[PDB]
Amino acid sequence: GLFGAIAGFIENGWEGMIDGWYGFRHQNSEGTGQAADLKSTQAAIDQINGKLNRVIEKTNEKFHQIEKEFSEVEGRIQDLEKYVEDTKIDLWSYNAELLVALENQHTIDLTDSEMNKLFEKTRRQLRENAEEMGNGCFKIYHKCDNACIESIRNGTYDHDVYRDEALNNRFQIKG
Amino acid sequence: RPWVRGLSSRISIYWTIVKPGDVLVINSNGNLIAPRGYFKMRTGKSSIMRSDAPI
Ligand SMILES: *[C@@H]1O[C@H](CO)[C@@H](O[C@@H]2O[C@H](CO)[C@@H](O[C@@H]3O[C@H](CO)[C@@H](O)[C@H](O)[C@@H]3O)[C@H](O)[C@H]2NC(C)=O)[C@H](O)[C@H]1NC(C)=O
Ligand SMILES: *[C@H]1O[C@H](CO)[C@@H](O)[C@H](O)[C@H]1NC(C)=O
Repeated sequence: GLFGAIAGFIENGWEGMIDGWYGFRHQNSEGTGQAADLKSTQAAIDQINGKLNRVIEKTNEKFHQIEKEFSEVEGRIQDLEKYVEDTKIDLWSYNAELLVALENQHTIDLTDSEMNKLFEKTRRQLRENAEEMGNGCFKIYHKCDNACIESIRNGTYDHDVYRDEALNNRFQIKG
Repeated sequence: RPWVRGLSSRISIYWTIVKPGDVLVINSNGNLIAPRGYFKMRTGKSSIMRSDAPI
């Protein structure tokens, strides 16, 4: 969408991630692992639910109106009676069509935004300790066990603690 | 007129709403199908629907 993250720099999606909408996957010295991000997931869910409320269950209440089906040909009034209703239905059909279009464009660009936001949140936490591959992955230039990976996932990663190590590898010498 | 239920004559129905403080006066020297009273009128959420759906 507008943000170029989902169906853009992030190749495809994980049918495997079933505990969230957004999350992480990693590989360190000891192995691999994966875990869903709740925050971004709730932002997306929350916005879509808000949007869903405005649309859903908001019906008017109408009682006696005009007639809309006729047994005999009459002329001037029934023409008008039919034109009024027909006119009403087309303007309402335009209304529905446009709403779903604008709503859907919006939901897509929105969820795109939330992926990318996560990405920039993580990018900023990692400071000079990581470089971006460009497929949604950061190459962490220092040893990061699962606990280290988790500190990132829950935003408590302290980059000063791993700076010198990281810098060194990011800028090694041919020697 | 076309025979209906054996008759070829008809009745034409009419109505007259009488607002409070007003008064109704019927005058006729023939062919009247006189009223017997009045129906009370209400304004509410009612209406009618042509339908063959089972309630
Ligand atoms: C004016 O013309 C109309 C139409 O020709 C006449 O109406 C007809 O009246 C007769 C009365 O004999 C009706 O007869 C009845 O028919 C029914 C159904 O067939 C039956 O139940 C009875 O046994 C009887 O024969 C006839 O149906 C009816 N036709 C129509 C269209 O209404 C009317 O009498 C004429 N008046 C004069 C002065 O010519
Ligand atoms: C650190 O992140 C969240 C903050 O609420 C906490 O609930 C989570 O469980 C923490 N991670 C671990 C493994 O405790």
